Amino acid sequence: ICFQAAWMCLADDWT
Amino acid sequence: TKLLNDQVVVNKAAVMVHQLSKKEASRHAIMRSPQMVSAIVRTMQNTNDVETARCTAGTLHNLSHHREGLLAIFKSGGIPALVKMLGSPVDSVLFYAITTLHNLLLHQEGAKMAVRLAGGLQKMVALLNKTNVKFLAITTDCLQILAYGNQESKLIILASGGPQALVNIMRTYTYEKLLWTTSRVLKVLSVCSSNKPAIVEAGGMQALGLHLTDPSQRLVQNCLWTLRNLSDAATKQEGMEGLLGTLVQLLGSDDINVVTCAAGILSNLTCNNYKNKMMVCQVGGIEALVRTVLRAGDREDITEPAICALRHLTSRHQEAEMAQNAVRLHYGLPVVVKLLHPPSHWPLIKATVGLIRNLALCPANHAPLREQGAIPRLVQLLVRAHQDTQRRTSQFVEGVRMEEIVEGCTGALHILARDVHNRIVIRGLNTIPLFVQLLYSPIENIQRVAAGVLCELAQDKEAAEAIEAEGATAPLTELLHSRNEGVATYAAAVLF
Amino acid sequence: ETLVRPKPLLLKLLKSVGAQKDTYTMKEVLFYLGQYIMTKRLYDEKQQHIVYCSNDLLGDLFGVPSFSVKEHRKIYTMIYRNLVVV
Ligand SMILES: *CC(=O)Nc1ccc(NC(=O)C*)cc1
Repeated sequence: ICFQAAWMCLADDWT
Repeated sequence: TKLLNDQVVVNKAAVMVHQLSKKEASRHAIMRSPQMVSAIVRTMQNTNDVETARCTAGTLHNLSHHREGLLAIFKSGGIPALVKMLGSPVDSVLFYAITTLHNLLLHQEGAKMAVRLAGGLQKMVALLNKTNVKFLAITTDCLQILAYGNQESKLIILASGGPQALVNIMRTYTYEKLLWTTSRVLKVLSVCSSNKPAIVEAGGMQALGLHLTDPSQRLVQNCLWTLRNLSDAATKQEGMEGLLGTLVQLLGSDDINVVTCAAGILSNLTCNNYKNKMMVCQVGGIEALVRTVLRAGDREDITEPAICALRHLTSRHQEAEMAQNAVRLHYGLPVVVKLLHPPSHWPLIKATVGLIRNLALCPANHAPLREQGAIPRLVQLLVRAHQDTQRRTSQFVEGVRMEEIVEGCTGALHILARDVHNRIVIRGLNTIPLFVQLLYSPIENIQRVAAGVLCELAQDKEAAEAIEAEGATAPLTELLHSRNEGVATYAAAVLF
Repeated sequence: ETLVRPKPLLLKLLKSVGAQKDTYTMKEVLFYLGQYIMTKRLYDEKQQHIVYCSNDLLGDLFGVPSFSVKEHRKIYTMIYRNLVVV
C-alpha cells in the first residue's frame, strides 16, 4: 500500500 | 415593340434594344414599356440556340440599371427563369445572368424572396468553381445579400457544399475584394453553430488565418472574428503550424481586439490536442501568454482565455515542465495568484485555480506559490463555494458550476500538500474538518482529491491524529469499492 | 482521455498482465504498470518508493538498475519514448 499510494500519486500528474 | 410581340428576328431586335439601352437619356421609354419585356424572358429558357440565348438575356442586363426595367422584369417574372440560365455552359450567359441578378439584389425588394424560392442558392454555389475573379467576386456578393438576416438560407448554403468552396477561395486567390466578400460570407455562416463543423473539416481554419501580411484592416479582423467562433472544431484538427505562429505573434499587436481574439483561439485550440499545445511551447508561446496577462490587468475578456490557454499548456504532455517553470521565470506567480483576489468573476477564478494546480506540479514552484499567499486564498474560496452548495438540499451562477470550485481548490491543495511546509499551512488553517466533510460529497471528482489531500496530510504522524478524531472511520471505508478507482486507493492509504 | 500506441517493448508489458489493445488512453498504460510492478513484487517492503527492476524486462525499458516512484518526471520521460510520437 506504500507502493500503491505513491504510484497512484504518480498518476496524478496525468489528470 | 410589336417586333417583340412576334427565332431569327429576336436576334436582330434584341440588338437595337441593347443599343438603345446604354444611353441614359435615350433609355427612358424602353424600360417603361409593357409587352416588350414580357415577350423576352420565356424565349430565353425555351431556346436551343446560343446567340439567341446570348442576345436574349443580353438585353436583360441593359434593361436592369434604372428603377424601371428592374420592376418591368419582376412584374413580368424573369427572376425564376434567369436562375435556369445559371447552369448554361455559355460563359456569356453566366456573365449576362449573374450580372443581371446582382442588380436585382441592390434596389429591388421582392427579389430576395423570389431568388430563394426559384432555387438560385444551390445554383450560385455551383458557380463558385470558376477562375474569372470578376465572376467569383460578384457571385460571392450575391451570397452575402441572401444570407445576411436569414437562417433558412445559411442552411441551403451548407448542403450545397458552400462552406468548403469559400475556404478554397481563401486558400487560392489573392484578390482582396474577393477575399473580403468571402470573409463577409464566411462569418454569417458561422454565427449559428449548425454551420460550423463542415467548415473546419474541409480544412477551414488553416485557410482563413492564411492572411498574416495584408494591409487590409477590414479583412484581417474579418478573418479573426470568424476563427474565434469556429474554434469548437479545431479541437481535433491538425496541421496548423502556420496559424499558431501567426496567432502567437499577434499577442502583442497594437490593437486590443486582436489580443482578445488571438488568445480566444489558443485556449479553444489547445484544449486537448497533444500537438498544438506542444507547438506553442515549441514557438515560445508559453512566455507570450504570460506577458499577455501582464498586459491585461482587470480586463476579464483577455485574462480568462489567456489563463485557460496557459492552464492547457501546463499539464499532460511531454514539454510540460518548462511550461510550469517558465511561467515564474517571467514573473507570473505574483500576478497569477493576484487574480484570485477581487474583482475577478467566477469564470476566471475557476481557470486561475486550475492553472495554479498545474503550476504546483513542478517542485521548485511550491514555495513561491506559498510565499505569495495562495494557500489561504484557495480555502478562502473553497469554503464559500462549498457552504453555498450545502444550503440547497442537505446550478450556474455567473457561468460556473460552483462545485467545480470545490474540486479545483481541493485538487490544488492536494498537489501543494506534497510540500511538507505547505501542510503546516493547510492544517494550520483548520481545514481537516472541511476535507473530511467533502468525503460525503455525492460527486465522484470531489471525493478523490479529498481522499488524496488527507493521504498527503496523514503521512505526518501528528496530522494523522486529528483526522481520526474527525469521525473519519466510515467515509474512507465505504469508499473502498469506488468504481472511480482513485477514491478507494487513497481511502485505504489513509486508513492504514 | 488521450490515445497513443506504445512501442512494442512496452506493448508486451501490458499484454503480459491482461491487455490486448494497441490504442491506450494514457492511464491504462500506468494502470497495467501498477499491476506489473505490484504483482511480481518488484519493490522493497521496507521503503516501497523504490522499484527493483534489475534482472527483469522492466529494466530494459527505463534503463537504470533502480529508481523511485516519486521521481515523477523521470519516469514520465521513460514513457514518451516507448510510445508513439511524431
Ligand atoms: C506507505 C505510504 O503510505 N507512503 C506514502 C507514500 C506516498 C505518499 N504520497 C505520494 O506519493 C504523492 C503518501 C504516503
